[PDB]
Amino acid sequence: MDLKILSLATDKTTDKLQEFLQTLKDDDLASLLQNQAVKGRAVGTLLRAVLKGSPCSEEDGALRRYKIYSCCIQLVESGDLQQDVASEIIGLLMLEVHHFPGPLLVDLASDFVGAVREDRLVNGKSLELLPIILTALATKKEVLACGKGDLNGEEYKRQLIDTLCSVRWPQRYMIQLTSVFKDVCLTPEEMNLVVAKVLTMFSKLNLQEIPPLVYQLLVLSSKGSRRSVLDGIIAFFRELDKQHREEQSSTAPADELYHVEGTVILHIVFAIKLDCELGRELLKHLKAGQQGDPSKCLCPFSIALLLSLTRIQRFEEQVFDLLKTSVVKSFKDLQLLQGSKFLQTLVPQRTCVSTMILEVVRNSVHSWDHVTQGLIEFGFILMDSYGPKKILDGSKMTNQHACKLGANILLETFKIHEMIRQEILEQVLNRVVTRTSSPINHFLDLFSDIIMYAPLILQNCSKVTETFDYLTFLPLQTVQGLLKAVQPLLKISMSMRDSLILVLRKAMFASQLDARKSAVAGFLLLLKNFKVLGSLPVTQVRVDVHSRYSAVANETFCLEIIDSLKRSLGQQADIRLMLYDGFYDVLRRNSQLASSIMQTLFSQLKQFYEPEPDLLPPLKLGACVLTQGSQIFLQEPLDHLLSCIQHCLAWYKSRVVPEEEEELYSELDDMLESITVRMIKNTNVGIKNNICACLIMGVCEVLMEYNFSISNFSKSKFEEILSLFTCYKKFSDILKVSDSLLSLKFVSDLLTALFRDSIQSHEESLSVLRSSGEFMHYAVNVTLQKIQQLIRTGHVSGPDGQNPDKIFQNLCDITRVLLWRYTSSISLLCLEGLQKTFSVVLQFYQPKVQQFLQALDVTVTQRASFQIRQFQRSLLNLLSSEEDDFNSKEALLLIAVLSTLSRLLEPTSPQFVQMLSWTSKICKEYSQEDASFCKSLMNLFFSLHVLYKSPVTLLRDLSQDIHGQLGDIVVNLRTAAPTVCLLVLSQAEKVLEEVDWLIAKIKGSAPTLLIEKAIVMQLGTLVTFFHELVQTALPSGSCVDTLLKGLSKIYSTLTAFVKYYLQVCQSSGIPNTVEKLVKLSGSHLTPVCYSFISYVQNKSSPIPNLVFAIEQYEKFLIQLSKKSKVNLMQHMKL
Repeated sequence: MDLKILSLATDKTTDKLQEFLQTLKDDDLASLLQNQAVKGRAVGTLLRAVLKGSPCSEEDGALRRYKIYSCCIQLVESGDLQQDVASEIIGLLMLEVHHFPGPLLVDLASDFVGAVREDRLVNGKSLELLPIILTALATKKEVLACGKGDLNGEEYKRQLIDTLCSVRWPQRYMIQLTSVFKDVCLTPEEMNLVVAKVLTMFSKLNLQEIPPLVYQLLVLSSKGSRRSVLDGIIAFFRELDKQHREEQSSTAPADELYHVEGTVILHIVFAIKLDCELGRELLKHLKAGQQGDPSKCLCPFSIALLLSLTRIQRFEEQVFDLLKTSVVKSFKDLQLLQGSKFLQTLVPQRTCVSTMILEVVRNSVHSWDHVTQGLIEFGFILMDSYGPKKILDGSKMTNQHACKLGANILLETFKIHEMIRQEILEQVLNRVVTRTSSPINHFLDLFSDIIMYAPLILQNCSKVTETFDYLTFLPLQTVQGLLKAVQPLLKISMSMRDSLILVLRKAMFASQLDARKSAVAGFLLLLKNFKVLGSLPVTQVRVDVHSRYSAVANETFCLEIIDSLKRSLGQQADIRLMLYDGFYDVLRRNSQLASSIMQTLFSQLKQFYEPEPDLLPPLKLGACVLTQGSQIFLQEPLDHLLSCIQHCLAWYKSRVVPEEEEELYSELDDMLESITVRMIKNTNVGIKNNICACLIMGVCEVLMEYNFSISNFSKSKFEEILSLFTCYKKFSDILKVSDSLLSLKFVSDLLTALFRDSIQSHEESLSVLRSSGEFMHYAVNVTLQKIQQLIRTGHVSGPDGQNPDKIFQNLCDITRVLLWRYTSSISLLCLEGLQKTFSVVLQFYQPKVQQFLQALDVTVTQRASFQIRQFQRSLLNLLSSEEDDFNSKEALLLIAVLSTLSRLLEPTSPQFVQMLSWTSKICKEYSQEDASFCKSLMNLFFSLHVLYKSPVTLLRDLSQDIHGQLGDIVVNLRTAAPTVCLLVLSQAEKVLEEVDWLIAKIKGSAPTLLIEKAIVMQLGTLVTFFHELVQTALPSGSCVDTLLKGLSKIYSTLTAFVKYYLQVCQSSGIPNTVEKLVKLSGSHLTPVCYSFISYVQNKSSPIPNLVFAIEQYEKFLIQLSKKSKVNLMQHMKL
């Protein structure tokens, strides 16, 4: 057998070879099976002769090969044969398949697809043939003899694959199956066929098997259809995530799901490394553009992918823009959706990219390192780009929200990942110490939060300590923020504390003022946190007890600082003031310092106080002014020195009651009274005088505060208090804002004492005051004036001035007292002050809103509608009994209180309706001739309304009024003409921006109709609105121009709606909705517009922007009508 085939190969073709074949016909099965079992290399050349013994020139040759090929295949898979034998066989089979005719290849490949149905091959090595078979097929474009011939080599190869995809691939070989398509050239349809079929399997595999498959899928994309490969993987995991996240609302999977996702992400980033198109495609795909997409575009998974893709340099800048710009879009849209009811009806709420990226951080816990570097780096880009800027140098909602998300990413990453903890910190600090005048405050806040989170990590932190060396070189605002935030570390690390002391010790010696001003802030801060235990008889820390570990702090620690600080009292006035403020804060926290601080304050007054009883200028105000070389400065703001000594004394008496102190506090009490009685009695010369004036004004304002808190009882002291105001007012007339020296706690107490407090024995208390009556609204002027100053900055003059809890308290105290007076001219001020209160509480203290409303007596919305009722009732009262000309001022700010409060009302709410409908009532049933009042009532009306239904009812109706009461060439002539004109125009313009966004939204999709018909009804009611105005005469000054701008906008909106249908009807019918209202423009608008422009030129003796708009509007109607269906444009001219 064997040997006799060896001659045929060395003899010649045909006769020798082919004849022996026809002789056998029986078993090439039993022969080949056992011939490899004997020797595999004797079988190795067994084919080469037999294959050249059966060419395609003869059928018995060709139709014979088909049997051999099927036997080789059968053995390779079933047999246990060694891989050298196995791979030698398919080596030959692959290299001899070249010349097989079209009919046979189809049969061979269909035998594979046949195997695919159900087989245990254990070998895909059989499948390695498939690629060579399918390609050899496509080579021949000629019909082949099979069945109905009718088909080229390309089509049988397409239908073969087509079937391979419809048959089920077994779980075992499917990897090898997909690596088979690796070598086979494909059509885009064949690609998307193989791809989308491989995807259908993902949901059927145990999770740990996907990463290798995804790898095997991605190698196909390289030749293939990138977008669909990616979109598939992404879409699969996005959905998978969705389910897991709903399991979270009701660790278990998290290990697997996210570890796999990481590996999968790690796999596709790896591909993007080898093939850039893959990357450029991932970006092209994910890129937002029109905003309907970026909501469905980005998901936590794809974002994590993008962030891990960051590691490949070239893609970094791009990944960040995509994310950066999507964070803004995501927000700015949701910011819009909350603004209009109609948008809510058409568009459902969407998880915003913000909370998505945060979920990436959250999910990053499980083995995603590759994702962190890009994470922290992105968080910074937000804080960098969106941080506050020009506020330091003489809708930012997005700017803020972006910047905060930058911080949140950064904070939360820090919490979750130990390994980057240091780099985050170093990165924050290095900006703080290194960055310009450019405001760093947002960075200090994060620094504060990181520390506050776990002070234990950074207790050592030389990187914090090393920061202190720049303490003098940094702006005071920074140094305070740095120190304040760094506190929890100081209480822990001794070496950091001692190092700060040593730094501050010599900071005090800096010639530069600002340097010393910092050094002081530092020591003052130290004193707040540090005790001694000394030689003695919020729980600060004892610096003294460890003497082996502290080379700096001793028992002298507290006094050592006070002495160091004493020297600043002889320095610039600006510093002394800062030291006065500090002394009080410090005294309150440290009891032992009472003597040392008081001593210092005492001996300071001694310089400015004339001891000789009754030399009528009881304080020497000449020494408060220094003059060097043509310039007169005030040093030592005496009025604060007094306030400080006042608040300390008040404290010492108040608090410490558990000797040389009692002699101090008596002698100062003596001095204050002495000053009390004796006190009631441009160009350099005058520049000094003006200072002294408001010095006294303060001094009196301080003595007022003191003599009150001295005793709240006697008529005799209130007689002085009035006389002290009589001195203050005296100079105040002779000539003032934040200058109130009254501590806010006092401004609270006395306003609560004056109005609410009667039940106390003395009516003479009130009367000595009420009867002056200028003092009455002066005391209401300080409060109203400090609340205002409280919205300019966050601070307030005196003690507990920056304490946000003490401020909130004082706000609650003051508010309900102003409410008592307004339920019952001073009563006007109370409202004005009452107004500023609410506005502050809401835009600063917002989370405390619930607390706030309680002090005044769904539950939050309850308190709101309760207060609203009381106000809306006294507005109605002002109107119902209104006498001729009454108040444009009280009616104005009474509405302001309502508008402020109405923002607390839930947009759904039963209570919200009470406010909206009530407002709608005042609009119909009233009018008045002061423009101030209507614009407010309208804004409030609109404000509430647009959260109910689209305004296009009010709009169309409001125009019918102005249109009727003006022109054609309840609000009256003086009302609606200049004012209520501009409002409906502005309001409608916004309603157009809405439509514009809707219109652009639908275009971007490449439930839809439900919106389109709402867009029509929206635009339809709006055309009716403008027609009223375009008819009517309006004052030529402004409203003319505003109506023009508003008009050209509709034409741009309609044009946008038009070229949208130019797009949508390329894939087409333009239903009655569209049509009917298209010519409703060319009837009610177009002609009426042309007539309005002539009104302007005939009266008068921007403009071109209206015509171009109408022209372009028609230019695309001409293109629309022609290229789609209807002659409507020809019906617009009729």
